[PDB]
Amino acid sequence: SQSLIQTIKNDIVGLKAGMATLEGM
Amino acid sequence: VWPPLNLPGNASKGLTELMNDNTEISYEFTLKHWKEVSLIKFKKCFDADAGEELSIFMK
Repeated sequence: SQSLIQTIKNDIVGLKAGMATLEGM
Repeated sequence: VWPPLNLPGNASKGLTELMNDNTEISYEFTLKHWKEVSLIKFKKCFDADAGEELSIFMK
């Protein structure tokens, strides 16, 4: 099961990237 | 050198091709991504300087 740690890590960093894109304005 | 002080966002491929200082960056490589880089700060300058080329504002 322990792969979920890196899964959620990369996903949440991608989410912060999307948040930056939102800052784009 | 191409020294960007950013890209914490998405790409570990960016991590490799940056930390190795890949002298080439493919266009097809780029097309498969969004938001490649934004050197956005308020700190200092890069690869440029101002107050020269006396031709312009003398004309």
